[PDB]
Amino acid sequence: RAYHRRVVAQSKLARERQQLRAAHDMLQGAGHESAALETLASERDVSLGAVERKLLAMWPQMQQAYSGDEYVVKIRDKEIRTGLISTTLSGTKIRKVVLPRFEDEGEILKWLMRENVPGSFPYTAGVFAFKREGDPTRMFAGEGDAFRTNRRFKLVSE
Amino acid sequence: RGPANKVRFVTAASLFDGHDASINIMRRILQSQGCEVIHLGHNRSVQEVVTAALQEDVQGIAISSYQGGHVEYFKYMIDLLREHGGEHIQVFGGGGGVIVPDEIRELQAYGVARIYSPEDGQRMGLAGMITDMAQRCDIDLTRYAPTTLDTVVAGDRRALAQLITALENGKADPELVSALHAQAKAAAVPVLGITGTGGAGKSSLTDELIRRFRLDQDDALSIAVISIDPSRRKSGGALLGDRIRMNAINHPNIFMRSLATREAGSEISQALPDVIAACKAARFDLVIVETSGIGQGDAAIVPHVDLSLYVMTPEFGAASQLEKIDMLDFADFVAINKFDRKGAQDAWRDVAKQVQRNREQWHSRAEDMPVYGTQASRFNDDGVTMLYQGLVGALGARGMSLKPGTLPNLEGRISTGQNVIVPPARSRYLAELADTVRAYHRRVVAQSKLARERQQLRAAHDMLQGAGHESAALETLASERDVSLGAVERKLLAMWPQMQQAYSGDEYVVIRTGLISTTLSGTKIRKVVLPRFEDEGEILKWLMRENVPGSFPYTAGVFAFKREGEDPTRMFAGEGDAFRTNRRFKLVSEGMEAKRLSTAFDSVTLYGEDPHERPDIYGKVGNSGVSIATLEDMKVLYDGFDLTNPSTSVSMTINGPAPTILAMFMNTAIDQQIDRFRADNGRDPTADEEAKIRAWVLQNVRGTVQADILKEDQGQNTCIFSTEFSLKVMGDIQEYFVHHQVRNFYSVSISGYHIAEAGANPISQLAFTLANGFTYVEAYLARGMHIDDFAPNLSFFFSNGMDPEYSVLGRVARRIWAVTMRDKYGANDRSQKLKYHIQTSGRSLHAQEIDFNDIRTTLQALIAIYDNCNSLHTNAYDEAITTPTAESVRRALAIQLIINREWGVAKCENPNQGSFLIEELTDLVEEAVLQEFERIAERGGVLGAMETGYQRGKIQEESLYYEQLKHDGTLPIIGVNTFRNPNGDPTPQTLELARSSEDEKQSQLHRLTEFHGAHQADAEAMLARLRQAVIDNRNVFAVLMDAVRVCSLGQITHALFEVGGQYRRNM
Amino acid sequence: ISGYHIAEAGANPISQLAFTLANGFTYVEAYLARGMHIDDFAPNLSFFFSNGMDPEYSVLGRVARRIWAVTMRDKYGANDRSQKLKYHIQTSGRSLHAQEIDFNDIRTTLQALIAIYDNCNSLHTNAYDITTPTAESVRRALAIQLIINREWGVAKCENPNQGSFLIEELTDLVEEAVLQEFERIAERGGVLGAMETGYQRGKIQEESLYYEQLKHDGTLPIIGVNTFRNPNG
Ligand code: B12
Ligand SMILES: Nc1nc2c(ncn2[C@@H]2O[C@H](COP(=O)(O)OP(=O)(O)O)[C@@H](O)[C@H]2O)c(=O)[nH]1
Ligand SMILES: C[C@H]1O[C@@H](n2cnc3c(N)ncnc32)[C@H](O)[C@@H]1O
Ligand SMILES: [Mg+2]
Ligand SMILES: [Mg+2]
Repeated sequence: RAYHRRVVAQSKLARERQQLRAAHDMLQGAGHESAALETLASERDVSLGAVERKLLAMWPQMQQAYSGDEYVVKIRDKEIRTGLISTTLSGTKIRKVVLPRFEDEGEILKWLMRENVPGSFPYTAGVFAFKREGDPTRMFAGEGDAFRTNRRFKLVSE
Repeated sequence: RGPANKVRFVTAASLFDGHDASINIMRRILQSQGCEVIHLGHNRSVQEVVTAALQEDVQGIAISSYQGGHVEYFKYMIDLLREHGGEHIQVFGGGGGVIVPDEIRELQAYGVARIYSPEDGQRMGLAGMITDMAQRCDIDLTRYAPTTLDTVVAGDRRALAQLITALENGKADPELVSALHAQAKAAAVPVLGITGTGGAGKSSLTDELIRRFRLDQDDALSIAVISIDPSRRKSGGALLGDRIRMNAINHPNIFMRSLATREAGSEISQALPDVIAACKAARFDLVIVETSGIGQGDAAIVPHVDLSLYVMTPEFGAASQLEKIDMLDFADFVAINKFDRKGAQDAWRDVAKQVQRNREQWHSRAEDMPVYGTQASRFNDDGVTMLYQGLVGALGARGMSLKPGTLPNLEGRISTGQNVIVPPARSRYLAELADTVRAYHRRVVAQSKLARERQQLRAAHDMLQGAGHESAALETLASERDVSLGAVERKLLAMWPQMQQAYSGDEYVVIRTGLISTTLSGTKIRKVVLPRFEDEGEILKWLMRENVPGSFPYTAGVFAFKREGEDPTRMFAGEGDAFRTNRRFKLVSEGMEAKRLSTAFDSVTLYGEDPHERPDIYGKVGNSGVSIATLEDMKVLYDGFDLTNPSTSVSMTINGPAPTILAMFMNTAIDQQIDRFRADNGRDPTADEEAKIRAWVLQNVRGTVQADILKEDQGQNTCIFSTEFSLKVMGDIQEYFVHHQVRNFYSVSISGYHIAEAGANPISQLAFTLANGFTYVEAYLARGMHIDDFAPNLSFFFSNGMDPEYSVLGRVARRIWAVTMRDKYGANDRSQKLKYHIQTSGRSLHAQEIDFNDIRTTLQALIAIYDNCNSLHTNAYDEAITTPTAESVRRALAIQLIINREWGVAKCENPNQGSFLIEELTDLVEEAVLQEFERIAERGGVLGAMETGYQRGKIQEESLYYEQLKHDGTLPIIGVNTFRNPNGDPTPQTLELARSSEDEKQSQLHRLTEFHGAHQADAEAMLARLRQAVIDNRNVFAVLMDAVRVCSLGQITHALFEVGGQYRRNM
Repeated sequence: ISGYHIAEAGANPISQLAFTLANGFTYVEAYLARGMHIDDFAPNLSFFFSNGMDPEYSVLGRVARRIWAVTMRDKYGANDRSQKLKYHIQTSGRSLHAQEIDFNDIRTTLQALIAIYDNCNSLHTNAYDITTPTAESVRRALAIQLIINREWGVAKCENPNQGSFLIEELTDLVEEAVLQEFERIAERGGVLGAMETGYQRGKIQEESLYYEQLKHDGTLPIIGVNTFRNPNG
């Protein structure tokens, strides 16, 4: 419950911060220069947590990742590429992971904190980035004495 | 490197069968492997196919039979072949799961070469079957050819057909050839040549001209037709597609042979003078020759014929082009066909003046030149008759005895067909619709940006005042955007908080509706879940693109909440006679307060024919649907069902004879209330009382009739009359509906299910269907009906498959309709609401591992209900093999019951909304559809595309692409191309089948002859009135409302044939 | 940590999820009190749930994943590998009925679907059968997964649940419902303290009776059982 209370609060901050800097750019576009707005904005940069501030910061970089036809991520000294696209008989590109199209940074942060993409805290949509290809369907066997159960094991797992 | 000999095939679909999807992909492989294929299209009787194969002298016959009655059909064919010198011709067949293993062994034992099961297709592959089929027919037919002319001259038409195969292959003896030409010279018979540009209408005009010859001379003329089509030297074989257009050649005095050019360039067979001479010697009264699509500077037909006819369309570009056309210099007659096209009038004046110049007849009038404006697509066109009158006079002088005609010896050169379905002014209507939608979305973006900025400003304004430093400069920019926002958009955001309070409580006050369903855990599941956005930009964007169910643009559904008792379930039904089906109705609608019936008719009724004793027909009676032939049958069908009851709706799936069937239904509904009155008062109603009853029934009667003819040409192939005539009568029905305020019945179910099952992917299905629907709209607008008068009578029908796009198919169709109907056509709320029926994909189910089909049918049923459909049909597990059994229909009916009652997520009515995947897919599909609108629009609209066969072309392409993959493996199908059974048997034991009883067939025959005897006096009189209704161009349906009381289905259909014409197949 | 038997015994999805997470957290507290480090036993803990027809089952997995991840991070300060709750889902066998055994494949399909949608780690599918697990019966069960994973279109997307207004609202509701049940167990002396009183056993028994009641009552429709029965038997 404490975690959720924070999501609400940090979202309100992230929202207000955007709304201020948005109005600041719109005032300068008309001629009026009021830096009083910027003072309230910078005031909320500190109010936002360290973790939350970096979440919104990596959001545009996050979008570019899940946009292409592949997903490049370098582990160790090499790399691990994963396909993002499966194409239908109609020729439609079905992305493996579909990202939101919010403009409100309040909604972005709220979504990133409550339901991030699969493979990211709090792992609501899954603990792994992408599903395994291929299967851990175990081979179950157990009847009679140890001899009979063994043979079944050896037979099935041949 | 094709076959050893010249291998020829005749391909077709069985009598009253529309299933061409199978046979079409076979004639494609046949053609590619190097076989000449004489394709006859769908709906062909044994008498037709055999006559064709015998005149073409082919080695093989390929038939698809999916309607059942295939055992009787093929037996008849085998018998008829042996009787008339075609025993050496091999017959191949296929019907998927319909033809069970036992029937295959029986038919193959009878004489059939090979019938392929779905399991055969899996083992052998698509190419494997055709390779096997071709290698069998790889035989030299020249051995059966006559060595002397004795047989041919005597009148033997089979010997003639074989002598041609000898002459064409150059295996005829030189002394025989010269002897043939010698007698051909003394024969002195006229040879009419018909040439012209590709697709101008050479075949269609030829057929019509022949019909004129038959009507004028009482079929006293023996006509020989030699049609030539270009052969692609790459493959080896060709697609001889001229015979498919010929409807008037079915008669003993008519003979037709299809020749391939067998050269990449020349538009004539290298043996054409030999073939012509062969026909001359066979004592034919006239020989007609059609060339292939020739260039402008081609005229190779001239030296081989006695008279030449150049066929063209009004589209030839500049008038200066006519000086380049070599054929205008030699042609004795010029036919400007397709005179219904734009610019036909001016086209005639250019060609007339050009022919006048070429002949140097300055002392003659340009209007007197032998240039004719014809419209072969139009039944009994006066233009074509004018051309015929000219040809007769010319053939008369050239030594051809003929009786004084019985036709209207009219005057003029130009057709007077002034009918138009869609005015050329509105030609790009589909393109305009695409713009309308895209324009709407552009506004959503703009208004959202404004609504967002407006909020951001006033938000910052309140935050500045909270700190002290105030700047009213912000408010000036805010108020600036209050005006920028539209009136409609401003009120949308204004009502948002009030909207939230409505869907928040336990009830919805308007009338009260419950919002909450509580789970076993005690969780409140709201019927409609609203978004929790803070950004007013997102709120407006959502309110404009996907409002709650029951609000524009009705993306999430046209109604606020789903029906309380009346579930969307509506099960397709029909088997045996009207009595048996009436039991199946009671079975499906058992335990349901709301009676939602769905009727399927047998192939004989679907083609407007009465049941008859001939094995062609008899075997199909009562199979694959209920056999309905008279009004008395229709009455029995719905006995016990109050049709005028508010909670009872009947959906009858019928296309070609739809107006006739509809009249039967209406009469049934009316007669029910007359009977109900007669019981509640113990007396017949007075003439005034009956008038009130009859009028009331028409207003309140609730149901649906499919009748979509635009999809018949494209998809289902149930169009029997001419395409234009069907659309004419379809409008008559809607006009009748408006006059009598029939506001509860859907005059047409604009469908795509059939287009989809033919092979079309979800995008194609949705696009084509919406396009067809919009075509009807444009058609009725040009016809002078208020948009709010017929738009609420339009029902839709779609198919749900496994493809991702099917998940959002319905919601896309709802938005495209709502937006266009509002912005473009300016219709009211009731019109903007697209209501549709969804049926699970039948082609997605298989004959192998039939238990798996329930899994697929479940998933398809789920996304249908999620996406808030209005009506749902569920397919049985034995879908591939038979019509649903009693046990089979319950498993199908349970799928809906389980999802609707047991399934948890389903307790919410908008579960799709919000989903990132759904919203993205919705946007993608929508735009994909719009782009397809534009493709059709640049082909002249839906009608213009159908003229080219664009839809049929694309559907068949997609069907092949799918099928190539299903056998391939690239597209996994569990239990079919992967995860096969270790046993290897698809339904190993004997499954129960839904066929019709012998007694049931004899019942229908006896009921019919009894009905006929009852109205024997008024029968001929009524039919005469019906034809006069078409001639005098009155309302056809209005007469049908009386006709179905004294006439049978077949009687009416054949009567209309004499005055409405027959459908011309389109490959 | 399993909860298959708890649900199969009659517990509704909220009770099942709550009790199971509670049991899991009990093991954590138990291991910690032996002076052990959290990152040494947490990543290995596996979970085992049941999927039925109830609405809550649709978001059962995602709720279990968040409650674990948040608590393991904030409360116990464990690492990334520990915050990841992996679980196996097996379709509800209780919902499978003797009458009209062909209908069970329909229910098992729907249950298998929401399991895969909600990105489970392991799935077992129940047969349509009563009798012994025939090799034919196990193929129909095994085909359900194959069809959804290979043929089904929506399944080509790995997060189709995300964004859905219904899913997000249900996720929030279930989560809080579980938290409240934590508090009920906590004021009974924890999981062990409750077991001493037979609280869990008591509540499972009550819910089982309530279900079995509405079923007989005709209030909870079961196709082929209390409604749409076999016309012959
Ligand atoms: C697609 C389809 C349609 C489409 C047709 C589209 C078209 N333009 O062809 C539509 C939706 C229009 C349709 C309508 C109807 N249909 Co339908 N349709 C089907 C369906 C789903 C598949 C048939 C198909 O096209 N298969 C694709 C082919 C390529 O594959 P296959 O059949 O497995 O064939 C393989 C081999 O056998 C081989 N083979 C097959 N034919 C041939 C031919 C040759 C020459 C060769 C060499 C090989 C060969 O090739 C394939 C290799 O893999 C079937 C059910 C099913 N799944 O079998 C019902 C089905 C055939 N239809 C049926 C019915 C009843 C109808 C209707 C009459 C319903 C009604 N009362 O209105 C209508 C009217 C049809 C008409 N107008 O005449 C019933 C038949 C009942 C019976 N005979 O006992 C079926 C079985 C469905 C059912 N269970 O009720 N239909
Ligand atoms: N609009 C229009 N179409 C026609 C007319 N006559 C024939 N057609 C169509 O044109 C197409 C080709 O006809 P076809 O006879 O095969 O021409 P051919 O290939 O040159 O012999 C078909 O779709 C016909 O229905 C006509 O008078 N008007
Ligand atoms: C064309 C589609 O129509 C359906 N269909 C055809 N005939 C019947 C019938 N008598 N009963 C039920 N469904 C039928 C099948 O689902 C098929 O795939
Ligand atoms: Mg032609
Ligand atoms: Mg031609």
